[PDB]
Amino acid sequence: SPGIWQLDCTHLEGKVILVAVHVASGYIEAEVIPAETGQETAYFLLKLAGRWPVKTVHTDNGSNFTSTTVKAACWWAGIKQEDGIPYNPQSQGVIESMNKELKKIIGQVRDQAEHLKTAVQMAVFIHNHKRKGYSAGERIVDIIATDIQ
Amino acid sequence: SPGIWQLDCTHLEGKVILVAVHVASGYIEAEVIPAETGQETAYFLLKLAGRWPVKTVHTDNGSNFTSTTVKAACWWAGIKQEDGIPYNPQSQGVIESMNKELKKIIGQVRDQAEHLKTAVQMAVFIHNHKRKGYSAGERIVDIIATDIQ
Amino acid sequence: ADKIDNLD
Amino acid sequence: ADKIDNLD
Ligand SMILES: [Cl-]
Ligand SMILES: [Cl-]
Repeated sequence: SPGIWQLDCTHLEGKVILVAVHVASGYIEAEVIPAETGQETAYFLLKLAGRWPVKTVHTDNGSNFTSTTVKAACWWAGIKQEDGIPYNPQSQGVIESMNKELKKIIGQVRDQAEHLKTAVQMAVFIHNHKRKGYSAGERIVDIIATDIQ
Repeated sequence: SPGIWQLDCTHLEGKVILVAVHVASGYIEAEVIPAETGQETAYFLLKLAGRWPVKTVHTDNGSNFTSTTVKAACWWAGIKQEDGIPYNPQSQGVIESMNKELKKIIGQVRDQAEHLKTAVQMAVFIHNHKRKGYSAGERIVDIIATDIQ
Repeated sequence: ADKIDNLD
Repeated sequence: ADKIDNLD
């Protein structure tokens, strides 16, 4: 559980926002890319695994599960690459609700930023610092520190 | 001190690698940019602050301390922007030794990657997971969780 | 441009 | 290209 993440890809403004969610806390990282390719997804996972202890990634779709570039990055970074089948149907709804929340936030900041990527990083910051009370950024640190100890 | 980070900019292959170091743990995040501008530094600080609880950033040089774009991101993200004067001269040497270590790592991986940005993210991963024993990625989580508690 | 990422 | 980031 401390090491499980879920990938999620959503679209805005003709661009793709790729998100990684730490399942147990709801903390996220995200980036904007022109399109969702195995190379872009692989680089994002290499970034994420250098920053947090990523044990398992549930991929967002079957193309990123199949991609040998993605599997190569998961081999390099020591990540178990898994599918994203919602055996718990609660997963589908959690992800959809998170994408709607992020787009809501992006719309609330959108006019402070010329480029979408700035608005998306503002939305990551607001999401991770939101107290719901602890924030997702507090929960992820607590969860992982508890595992380490 | 859980919230204090230091910016650092070093050069390789005619490109610039911008680094943020969490001073109490030595954990780092980094990116490759074509040049070190206040807009690139501001975006990097917005990313960092959405991912960790960044209270203070010691800027890498006077141009980033002066830059109103960097001050604007530090206002947005709630970061105290400070200078990077090494009142403790030990700081100077720690940064220099860190840049020499990262470049060493980057050389060791460089032929596994077509692009420099991949090699730099491999080096961030190796630096943060290295046990010196705990790793920097463990130290940062421990330090911040202890602060939250 | 009056934006955080483009103050112009 | 036989690289992680370009398997070609
Ligand atoms: Cl796409
Ligand atoms: Cl430069």
